[PDB]
Parts: sequence; C-alpha cells; structure tokens
Amino acid sequence: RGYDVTRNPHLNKGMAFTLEERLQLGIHGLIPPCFLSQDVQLLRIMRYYERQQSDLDKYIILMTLQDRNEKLFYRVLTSDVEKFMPIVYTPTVGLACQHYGLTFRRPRGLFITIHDKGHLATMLNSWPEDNIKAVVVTDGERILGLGDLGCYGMGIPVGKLALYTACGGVNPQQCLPVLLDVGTNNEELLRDPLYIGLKHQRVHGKAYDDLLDEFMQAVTDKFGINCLIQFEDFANANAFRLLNKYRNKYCMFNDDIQGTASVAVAGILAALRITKNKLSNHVFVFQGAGEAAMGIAHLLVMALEKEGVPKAEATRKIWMVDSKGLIVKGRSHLNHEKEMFAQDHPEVNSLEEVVRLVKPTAIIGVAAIAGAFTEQILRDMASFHERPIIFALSNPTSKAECTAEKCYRVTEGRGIFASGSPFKSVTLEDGKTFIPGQGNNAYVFPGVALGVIAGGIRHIPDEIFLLTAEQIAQEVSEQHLSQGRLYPPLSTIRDVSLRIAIKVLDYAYKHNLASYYPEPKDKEAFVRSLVYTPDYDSFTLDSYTWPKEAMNVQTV
Amino acid sequence: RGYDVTRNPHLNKGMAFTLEERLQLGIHGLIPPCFLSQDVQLLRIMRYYERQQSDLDKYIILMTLQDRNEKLFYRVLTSDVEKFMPIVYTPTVGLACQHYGLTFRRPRGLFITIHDKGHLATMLNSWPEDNIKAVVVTDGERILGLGDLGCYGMGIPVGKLALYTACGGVNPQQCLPVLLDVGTNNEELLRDPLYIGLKHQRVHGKAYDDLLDEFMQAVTDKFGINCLIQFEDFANANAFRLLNKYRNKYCMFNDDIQGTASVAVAGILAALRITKNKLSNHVFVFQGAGEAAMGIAHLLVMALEKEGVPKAEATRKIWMVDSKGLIVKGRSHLNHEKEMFAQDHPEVNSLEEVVRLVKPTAIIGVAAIAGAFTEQILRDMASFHERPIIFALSNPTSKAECTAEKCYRVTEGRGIFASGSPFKSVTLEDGKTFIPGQGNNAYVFPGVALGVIAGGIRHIPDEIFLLTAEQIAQEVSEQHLSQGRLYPPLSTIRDVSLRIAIKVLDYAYKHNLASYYPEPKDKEAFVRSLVYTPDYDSFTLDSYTWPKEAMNVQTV
Amino acid sequence: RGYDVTRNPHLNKGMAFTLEERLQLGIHGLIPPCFLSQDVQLLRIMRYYERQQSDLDKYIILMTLQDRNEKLFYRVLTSDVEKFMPIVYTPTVGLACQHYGLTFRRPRGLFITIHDKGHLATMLNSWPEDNIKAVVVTDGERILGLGDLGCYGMGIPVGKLALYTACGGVNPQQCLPVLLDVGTNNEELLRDPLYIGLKHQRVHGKAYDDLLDEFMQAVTDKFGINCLIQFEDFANANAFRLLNKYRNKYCMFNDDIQGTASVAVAGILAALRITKNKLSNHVFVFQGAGEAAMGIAHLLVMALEKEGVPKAEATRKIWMVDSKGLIVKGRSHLNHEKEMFAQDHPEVNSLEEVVRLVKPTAIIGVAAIAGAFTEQILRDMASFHERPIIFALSNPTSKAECTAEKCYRVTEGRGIFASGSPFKSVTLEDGKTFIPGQGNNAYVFPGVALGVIAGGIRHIPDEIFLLTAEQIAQEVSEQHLSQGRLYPPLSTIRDVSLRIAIKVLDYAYKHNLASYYPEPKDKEAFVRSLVYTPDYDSFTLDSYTWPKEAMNVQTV
Repeated sequence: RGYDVTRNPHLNKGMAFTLEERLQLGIHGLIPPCFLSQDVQLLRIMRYYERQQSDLDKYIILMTLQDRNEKLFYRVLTSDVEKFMPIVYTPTVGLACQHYGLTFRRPRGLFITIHDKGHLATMLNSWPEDNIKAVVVTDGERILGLGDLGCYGMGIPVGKLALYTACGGVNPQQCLPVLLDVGTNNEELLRDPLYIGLKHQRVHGKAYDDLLDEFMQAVTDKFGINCLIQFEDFANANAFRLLNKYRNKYCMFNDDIQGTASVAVAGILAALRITKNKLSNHVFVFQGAGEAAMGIAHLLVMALEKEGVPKAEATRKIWMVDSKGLIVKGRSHLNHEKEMFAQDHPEVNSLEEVVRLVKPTAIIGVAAIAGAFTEQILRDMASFHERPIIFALSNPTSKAECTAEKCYRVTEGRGIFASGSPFKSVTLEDGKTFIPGQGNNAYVFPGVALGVIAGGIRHIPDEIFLLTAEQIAQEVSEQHLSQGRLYPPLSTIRDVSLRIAIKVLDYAYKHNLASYYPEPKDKEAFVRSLVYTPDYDSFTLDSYTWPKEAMNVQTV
Repeated sequence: RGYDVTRNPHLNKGMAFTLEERLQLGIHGLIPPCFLSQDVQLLRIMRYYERQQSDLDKYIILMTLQDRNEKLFYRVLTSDVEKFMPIVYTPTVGLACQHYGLTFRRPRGLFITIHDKGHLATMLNSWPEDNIKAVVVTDGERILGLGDLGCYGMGIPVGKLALYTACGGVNPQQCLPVLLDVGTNNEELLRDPLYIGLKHQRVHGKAYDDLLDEFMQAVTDKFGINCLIQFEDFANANAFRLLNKYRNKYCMFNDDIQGTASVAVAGILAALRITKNKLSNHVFVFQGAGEAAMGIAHLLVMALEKEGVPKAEATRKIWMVDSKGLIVKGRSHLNHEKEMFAQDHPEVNSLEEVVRLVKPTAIIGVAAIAGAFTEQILRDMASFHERPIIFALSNPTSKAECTAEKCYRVTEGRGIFASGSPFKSVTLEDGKTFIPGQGNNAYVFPGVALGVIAGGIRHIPDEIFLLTAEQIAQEVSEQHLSQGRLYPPLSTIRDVSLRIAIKVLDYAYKHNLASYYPEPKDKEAFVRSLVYTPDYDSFTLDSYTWPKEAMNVQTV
Repeated sequence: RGYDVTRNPHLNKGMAFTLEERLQLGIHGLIPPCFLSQDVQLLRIMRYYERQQSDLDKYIILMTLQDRNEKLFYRVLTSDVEKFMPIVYTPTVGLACQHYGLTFRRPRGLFITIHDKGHLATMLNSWPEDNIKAVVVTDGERILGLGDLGCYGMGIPVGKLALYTACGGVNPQQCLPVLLDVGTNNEELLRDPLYIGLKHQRVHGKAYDDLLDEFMQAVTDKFGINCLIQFEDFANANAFRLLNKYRNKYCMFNDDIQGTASVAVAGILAALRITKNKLSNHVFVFQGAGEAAMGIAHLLVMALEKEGVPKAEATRKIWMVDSKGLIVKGRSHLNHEKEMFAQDHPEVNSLEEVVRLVKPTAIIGVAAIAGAFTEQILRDMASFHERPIIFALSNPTSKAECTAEKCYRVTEGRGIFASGSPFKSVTLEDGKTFIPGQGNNAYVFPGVALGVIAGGIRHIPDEIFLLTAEQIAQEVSEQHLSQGRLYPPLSTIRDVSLRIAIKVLDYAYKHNLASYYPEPKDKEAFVRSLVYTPDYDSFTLDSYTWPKEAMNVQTV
C-alpha cells in the first residue's frame, strides 16, 4: 500500500518490517536499514522511557508510541501492565488531561458536540475504522479526582480503551473513544486561551438528553445493536440516570457505577474465603454516597439472594450511614433508593454507636471522608467478630476511611482490609506481614467487555457483574489470602479477563443473551481466538502456484 | 473522490450528476455538459435497446449498463421486469453463456477454482465490497437446458443476483456471484481456443467436497454466518447432496430444488381457490424425476400435514410414475426416497391406467418428456373430477407433458392448467378464454432472500418455502383466477416479494430463527427500509453551521 | 492495488495477468482462471470484431476495448493500422459522432464549456493523469464532412489521440482529449432529446476568445509550457485565427491546416522523384480555398526558398483559381493573403484557359468541387509537360477535382496522380497498372507529435512541417514510385513516424527549440525509448535480498 502503511499505527511495525515486507509493501527506504524483532523495539522503548523524570512525560511517550506503532504500544503495556496502568489511565491520565500539551499526534478519538445534533452519523463516518465493537463515550464532567474537565477528558476514553486491550484482549481497532462536548462548568477552563473545548456553560436538560439519545441511536445504526457502549466519567446524577435509561435498550454499561460495585463485591466474596464463612452469616454497614455504596449494596443483595435468601431478609443485612446516621423510616431526606435499604430502627446519630449497636462483620466505607474508621470502631469490631472485614474503598488516600497499618494494628492483625488507594505492605509485630489488596476497576471492565464483544451479548444485566465478582473472588490463591490479599495480582489480569470473558459468555448462552449464533462448543478457545495480542502480523503476500497446466499462459 | 466515482457503478450516475455534485465530487469535466433525470437516462437506454435485432445484443447492452451505472441498470429492469427477466436471466442468459463474446467489462463475479483450495479467504478478499449478505455460487455443471457450461456459467449467478434486486429488493452491493470452476466435462468447451475455464475434466469426490466445505467456511468467516448462500445450477445429484449437507449448518438454499417446489405448490394451492376445495380432498399423480417431483411431493405433504392430516395418510395421496409405472413395494429400482411415496398397490405399467385406476384431482407432470398427458388422460380426468388440475411443469416447451389449448379443449375448458414454459393465451369456443399461469422461480427466491437478509435468518427450513407458496397462492386475485391464471403477474413481483419477505420474517421471529435482535414492531416498514430502489442518492455533502460563537475562529 | 487494477485500462491486462501477478495485485478470483498471452487476446478480439456487420459496431467494440484494456486496444490498432485507422478515426468516427449511442463507458475526455470560464484549472484537476504531454482540443464546429457537431465531436480528439499512439508512439496516458463546448449552431442537435451538449447557440467573439485564452493558460500552468496542444476541427476562420494567435506563444499546432499542407507538399516532393526534376523547374496552379491551398502554397514557397530561390520568384510560380479565375491585382475580393500569391496578369475567367495560358507542371486542386479537372485540362497538361502532376486533394470522393482512372487515361498513363479520397488500383491498357497514392494526415501529426514530445520542443514552426514533408517524400521506395504511389504504405507508419520524430528532433536541437537538456547523442535510440508499445508490462514486485548480515532480524 506504499508510504501509507508507515502512517497506519495498526499496520506500521517500524524497523520490524523485514526486508521482504518492506519490498512488498513499497516502503523500502522509508525505514532505517535496521531489522528488529519486537523484543528489541520493546527494550529500546523502555530505555527511552526510563529517561523521563515525570509521569506526564512517560504518558507523552506512551501516547506517541500509540500514535506510531500500536502493536508495540500494547507490547509495552502488556509487558508490565501493573506499572503502565497508572500511566495510560488514572491517576496519570487525569493529571495529563488537566495539563494537556497539545498531545495527540494522530487523531485519537471522536469529538461530538451538542451543536452537532442531527448530524452525528456524518461524524461517525469520520472515524476510519467502520467495524467498531466497543465505544467508550465520556462527558468530561466528573473525571476521577479532577472534576469537570470538559473537552480535556478525551484522554480518559483513549486511556480506558488502552486498558480494554492491555488488560482484556479487545482489538484496539474495533474500539472508538468518543467525547460528548456539551460545554463545561469549569471557569478555569472557560477563561483559558489553550482550552480546546466549546467555551460555554454545560448544556443540560432536554437538549442534552436528545443529544445522547441520538448518539446511542447513531452508534447502533452505524456499528450494530451489539456495539458495546460504556459510559465514562459522567456526573453521578447523569451517570445513574442514563444507565437506567439505556441499560435494557442498548449494550450499554457504566464502569464508575457497576464496575466499582463488582470489584467491591469481589473483594467481599474473596474475604469470605478468609473467614471461611457463608455470605448469609454477615451483616454490612455502609457509608452510602451518590450511587457508590448503592450499587455495592444492590450487588451484595443479589449475591445474598443467589444463596436462596429471599430479598427481604437479604436487604435486611444492609445499613447505610452518611453524615446523618442510619437510614430509618423517613429520617430527614430519604430518597426512593435509600428507603430500599431502610431498617425500621431507632435513629442513630453517628458511626460509632451503630457499629456498636448492630454487630457488623463487614464495614464497606465509600464516602470520601477521611478517618471515618476511628480506632475504637476497628477495636470493638475485632472484638465482636473474629476476623472482621474493613473496606476503605475511598479513592483519595487522603480521604480514606481507614488505613492499612491502622486497621491491622487496632484489629490485632486479623482485620481483612482492602482499599481503592495504593497502600504499601504493612509489616507488624508477631511477624504479621500483610499485603493489603488494591481494588481496581481493571479487574471487571476488560473481562466483561471481552466476553460481551466475543459473544455479541445484547445487554449487560447485573447478574453478569455479580458473576464477574464471583470469578474475581475465585481468582485469588490461598497463598495470597494468607497474606490478606483480596484481589489477584494485576500481572495476571489478561488470564483473569479471559476467565471472566468465558464465564460471562457461558451465562449469556445459558440465558439467551448472546447474539453470536454458531454457539461455540469450546468457549475458552473461542474467546482466545478474539483476544488481541501485540505480536506482529506477517505482511508478506501468500504466494502459491497451480498444477503446471491450469497455470499455462496458453500462447497461440 | 474524483475520477474514481465515475468508474464505480454503485456511485456513477453518468449525466445525472447535478452540477453541484460534479463540482463536489471533483468529476466536473469528465461528464458531458448535460444534466439528466433518471427518466431521461431510462428513455435513452430504451431507445438504444430497441435498436438491437437479437436477444444476445440486448443482453450485452444490459450487462454493459450494469457495468456502467447499476442504479440505471435496475431502473431499466424494474421498469418492466416481465420483459427483462428473460433477457438478464434464463432463457437468454444461457444462450449468452454458451456464446460469450468476452462480455463483462467490469469484473462481475468471483472465479474460485479447485486449484485454490486452502487460499479461498485470500480470493474472497479480492472482492471490493466487504459487507456481503447474499452469495449465489454456481458450478456450471447443469445450466438450465444447456448442460455443462463450466466457467461459462458465470452469467447465471450474475443474472440471478440481478433478479434478487429487480424482483426482490436486495441491495446489489451485498450480493456476490461466485463460480466454482472444478473443470468441465464438456468436450466442446475443452477443445475451444476461446474457453475461459480450466480445460480439464471436472473434479469430483473428496477434493470437490473439500473445496465446497472450505468455500462455505470461508464465505461465512469473512461475511458472517448470516450470509445467505444460494446454490445455482449444480448437478441434481450434487445439488441435493450439498443441499442436505449444508441445509442446517449455513444459511443455504437451492432454488433449482426448493424454489421450483415452492412455485409448484403455490400453483397447486392457487388452483385450490378455483376448485373451492380443501387440499385434504385431493390425490396427486406425479411424473417423478431426479429431485424434481420429489421436492414438490415433500412440500405438498407438508401442506397436507399443516391442515391436521397425519403424515401417513398425507403421503398416501401421492403417486409417482416415471417410464416404469407406479412406485409400489420394491418394483425394480426403488431408492430410499421413492420408497417414501410408495403405495402398496398392484404394479401399474403406464400413465393411462393409473390415471384411470386411482382417480386423481391433480396430475403434476415434471419428467422432461413430451405429450405424456395424452388426450384420453385429460378427458377421463375431466370426467372423473369436475374442474381438475393439470401441471405441465416441464421447462422445454418441446418436452411439456401437455399444452394449454390441448388441456383446455380435451377438458372442455374446465381443466386448471399451469406450466413452466410460456404458453400464450388460449381462446376457445363457448367464449372460453384462458390465460394459463406461468410458474416462475422469480416468485420465490427474491422474496425469500429479502426476508432472510432483512431478518438475519440463520437457516431456511422447508416451512419457509411452504409459507412462501401459501403467500404466492394468496397473491392471485379472483379476476385472474376466473381467467385460469394461477400466479400473480410479474409486474407486481416487487410487492409480492415484499409480502413474502414479511411473512417469512414473521415466521423467523415466531420460531426463533432470525438474528436481527431489535425485533421490529412494524416488519412491513422494517423490510421496506432494506428494499433497494433504483432512485439515485444525493452526493452533496451535508453542510451545516454552529451557533456563531462555537464556530468562531478565535484570533489572538 | 486490488480490484481497482482491473478497472484501470492502463493497468488491466484481463486474462493476461499471470497467476503470480493476480496474487500480488490482489485480483485473484476477479479474472477467469484462464491465462492468455496478448496474441490470444488479440485473436479473440479479432474473432469478436469480424462478427459485426457495420463500421459503427466495429467502432463500438474498439472503443469498449479501449475502455477495458488499452494495451490490447493499441495491440489491435498497431496490428493492422491501415484497417483500423478508418474505424477509430475518420471516416467512421464522424458517422459515430452523429450517431452516438451513449458510447463511452469509461470517461474518455474532458468537456470544458464556456460557462466554466474562470474555473478551468479545477476541471483540469478532474483528469486522473497529471503528467500530460499532448492535448487535442476540439470545438466540434467543423467535423470533417459532418459540419457542426458540437458536443458530439468528442470522438474526434479521442480518435486522433488513438492515432497519436497507434501511428506515432505517444504514450496514451500523457494524452488528453478536450472538447470546448461553446454551444452548437446545429438545429438538428438543438432540437434533439438525446443531445449531450449545451443546447444553445454557439458563443463567439470576446467570450469565446477569452475561454480559449484561459484554456491554453490553464493547460500550460497545470501540464507545463511544453504541453503539445493540437487544435482539432475548428471552423477555418477560427482555426487559422487561433493558429496565428497561439503559434509562437504555446507548443500549439493545427493538423487540418498544417498537417494537410505538409502531406500535400510531401506528395509533391515525392512526385519530384518521379519526374527526376528539381522543384525550381515547376509552376503550380491551385484551386484556392479557406486556408486549404494557402497553407500548401506557403509550405511550397518555403520548399522553393530552401533551394536558394528568393521569395519573389519563389511565390512567382503559384497561381490560384477559385470560381472566379486567377488572382491578379485587385480583381474583385482579394484579401491580405490572396494578394501574396497575386500575379500581375490579364484576368483569366476559368481553369481551362489558365492551364492553357501558363503551362503548369503541377495542378494542386483542393476546392471541394467535382470534375474541375476536365478531360481537356489533363490532356493538354500531359501534352505540355511530359510526366505532369495532378493533385485531387478534395476529401469527398464525390467532389474530387479528378479521378484516378480518368487522370491515367487522359494523360496516357504518365500523369502523377494523388488524392485524399480512397481510389482503388487503376489497371489500364499497355500494361499500365497504377497504385495512386492516398494522402493521409496520419503521416505528419504522429511523427511530429512524437518528436515534439520527445524533445520538449517549445514551438512548432513551419520549417518543422516542411522537414516532415521532405522526410515523407524520402519514405517512398523506387518500387512504389514506379507504381505511381506517392506516399509510403500505412503499414510502416510507425517506422515513418520514428524517422520524422528524429529529424524534427534534430532540427529542434540545431535551432535551439528543444527543452530536453541532456541533448541525446543517439536521438534514434532516445526517441525509441519514448515510443509506446502495446506489449504488456510485468506487475510482479522486484524482490531482492541483502548479504545475509545486513538483513538479520537482530533478536535480543
């Protein structure tokens, strides 16, 4: 195809094109006279990558590599996914969003604005790839820890899709990052000469609803109803509203809502293997938030009902506390969702007296307030239940409800701890050394996405996410459970994803949800056939001959 | 896209490109300074078309028009489909096959040979269109009335696909004509300097079976398992064997076997509306052949069982005679299929004495022997049953079992006649004027194909063809039934196809056969959205603006 | 390049693509499984070509072949150029122009209209080839023998360029046929539903002059000042005016004016070899017309001055007669050009008495009136000069000034005859058998065009055409001169063109007219390197390797 082969990141191999490939593709001379394996390209990229003194510069190098040679980009990522996941995605992707340096060389993503309503199909036609299986659309309104970033949020889909392939196995060529720019309510960005967005207040209401309706409709008209559409950092109100709106109409899901809940329930079910106790013999106190503990609570209720527990006594075991006390009948501001987990109980003021009042086996704290798990709570919880469960799932480590070493000291080294912020290994007296598990959304969305794209699943119900949580809980080995670790190491995420992708797939074929008709007998080898690998293809034409008489030139 | 727009038949409009379209596409100057509607282009094509003195020259003009401007080609066809169906398809397409003049200007079709086994996916990649919904593959072994034509048979898929769109509504851009060249057992073609084929004896056996297996596998790998694959004029042995082989593995069907049977049963069910009698009160005598009367018999048995008649007494009403007499228990050479319709009965020698012995209401003659319906048979059949049924379904009019005016005279103008060869209107005494129906395969395969492609039906069972026959039987009006016409006029085929395409579609969604998930509420308007029309598209870019501030160029 | 290779006539070889070429180009399967040499393709085209009963159908086949496979098209033409020159060019090209059947499948030519003034560069951009060396622009106003054809005249450039390559050697890919549609003064075409033109009266005056000025300017801006621009059948007034306008500004020439004169002077100089006499010992009587005998007279005067004859006594030997008698000082309507060849002489009324009065050695009759060379003129001319010269250069054989057998009888078989209309061999008594030469413009314009394009000649002066006439005169062998033949057989035109192309080239480098700088030592082998041959190229990639260590893949 000539010089254009070296500009296509999905085709360009750089100095890994063999001489025959260079001669056949018509690109001989455009590449230095050096023929390299992908391993040498990887070591050269690593040598250049360690020269940087900041995470933003590492991000720039990785995004440039993705713009040049995407197979080498995913070779880099999958080489050590634990060390590049925080660089191409959160936390570094947000710090790069807020501090864009006109980064993306190759157009990476589709910017669809509110002023394009009615012409979204024409904009989808701008994307070069026309066989798209996954779409990660963002609004830029609630970037993790950064707030409203508007059009700067494009790095978040681009990043998360990079994890669809590095962690899952999704082809990074049927993936499309979309940014719906409806304006931004960020005065810092509005008064900025280097802002690349619309520079007006964020549109809301029926115009916004119609924009997203037409977006889902156009994406499914162009790419099929099986196109997996994931909603990225939308505002929690918009997030949950649109999730309930498009849940059963499109192959849509939300990772900030459902992936987080799945990871939390996976940690809980993994801790169940430490306590050697059934989920039915548990009671949960939460720190409810704006669809943060609500999804975890619903998924945990589903896990309870799975064991043959009716929904009534299943939701009986859930208590919610948020800056006001328990959720009892019509306390002050109970909404239609808080009343679902409302216990008819004396109104309790704060956390300490409810942890004392009902003896909890697991406290799941996601409230974005620090130190909410005071020492006395940990101590009397360890006294109540041997081997309790403490979940400081707040993302900002400065705002975590507890800390690893605090939980392990005050509980005398028998409190199963897990967080969402990186806590280093805690070594205590009595030889008690713990590796506290780190809950990561990359455990759920890559495997679920790979299974959904492999099977052509039409809708992603909550049963799929409970199943994902169960598989992740089964991923942890006994050796890691002894170390107090609740999630499998990220260095195995690929394999984990595969397993999830199979189980999900199984479910979809057991409940008539998958569209892929031939119904593979070996779903393991079927999913393995769709897993994208960074290994280079061969660009040499397949030559063959005919049996010497059918091939005759037939001269007169 | 420039000069290449005028070389693409699916895009080129010739002198129907408006000046703005010519300027936007960069083709201004390449087209004469004449701007035409499609009606003027149609009248000019017609004026040039009537200048020809042979049907082969008309075929050359139509194929050239298809190579130039396919929307005008299908405008021509759909303008008067009754007069162009015998030109782009049988009988003229065979006479053009045997007398090729190096016709096809644009590459129209894919020639896959036996010597390409193992590399068929690479050959499928040669086809420019990559979204293919229908594949009409031929072998060239049993072209209608012409015999083994080998690689000359390419005109038959190309022709039949032209009827998929002219009669049905199928997009003639997701249609792919394939010719599997395995050699030819035609000495006239082997010893021919102008033959375009392989020039060796036709390969058979396991090599041929493996070639077709790999062909179906490659077609479904590249184009999906929902790709409709129709088998064209294969040898009847190969035809039926491959039909039973790939019937339930792929979306495959055979029109020479199943479409013919559907048209015959449609004529029978339409004659049922003349006799005002139920199918249960009928007995059928056939002229069995090599899967010609066998398919009609099976479909008629299915029609009988549909009325709550058990299969035993249903197949009781079928008698088969072929140059040997009845099919009674082990007469001389009963196969595994003849024994299915075998009656325990005294062995009868010829046709006359079985028509006398069991009084038949319908004689379905497809045996390729002439005059087999002698005068005495017609007369005593008219005497036995008032308003009998005579079916001379033999294609060569020189070899038809009976004739229109003969059947109408000897039966005293009350014998419902139908054929497969064109019989002109018969005017008799007593003012008896009859328009004998002409059974045409174009009544079945376009509508069935449109329904299958619209609904993504995975397999085409015999119930679909019985349903097609029922719909076609319902297509005939009472005014035409009074004239003794059993099939709707071809000038309405489009509409007929649509109706079939809907009913088929209904069936597929009632029996969980369709893959298209969203499950349209209005299947009529859903199928109408996929019907291809010869009306030109607009090649003008959709221009629009932004609200005057988001569109600001933002100068420093 | 895939399926698009088979749509490019300059690349498509049809069934002459070898299996390796088909596999490398990605076109395997699109072509029948038959591998042919160009000789078999030629014989198949010939077999299909002889089936036609009209010249228009032969023209349609040849134009279709040019639209499919242009190398095979020029193989056909150059195979027997004498039998295809009257089919792809005059006289058949005009009969096809007037009787267009919406012929050209592939866009063949550029239609630039008067309403495109100011945007001609954008229209030149529509032509796919961007390296153009020759442009044959027509107006359609004075098609040979057909009159104003307007936009139907596009076949005339397309035809003449086909002779640039079949007769000359010009690459038919740096050739561009242009039609300047300024309207048409043809009421038959204006009131015609199938006319493809502008359908208004022909624009003239300053608008037309500005259109042609901008056309020459745009053609030379896009394709260089060395682009050879030939003016086709313009009106003689417009023809001569534009010729004098753009003669010394662009590489422009006119074949209806200058090629005709060159062929006539070539016939005269060839007859000089029969009379064994120098041109100085000759006197010429003409039948002057609207720049028909004027160009011949000027070129003949130049030939005279070449022999060291001053211009005065050189033009002394020219006499002009047109329906009024001689051209003497201010007879009735002498223009500024007739006065140049005006002799101070008694005013003569008709032709007979001037042929009697001044004894002419050569009568050059181009006046489009029949029988103007009456028997007595031929007889007394044969009596005056032994071995006279008679030139009935009128194109319509019905309007030729004389006839072959008449000239050969009345002159007693010693009158050197030549015409522009095909006169068959004349066999007379005394064993006198003559093959009268047929003057053809294809003797001049292909060779001159090939030399001009090879050398990058900037302007084509009249010296080049006199030199062309001299070379053509030298082309005739003594054996043909004995038969009374004055022009070489067309079956050698290629070679003739080459020789002309060299001599022209020599002249251009001797008078500092050629732009090609390196100044070839062997101009014969230089021109032979640019001669286009119908032989197919090889589309196989040039594969090679490196010395086993520079080619190492260099694994870690």
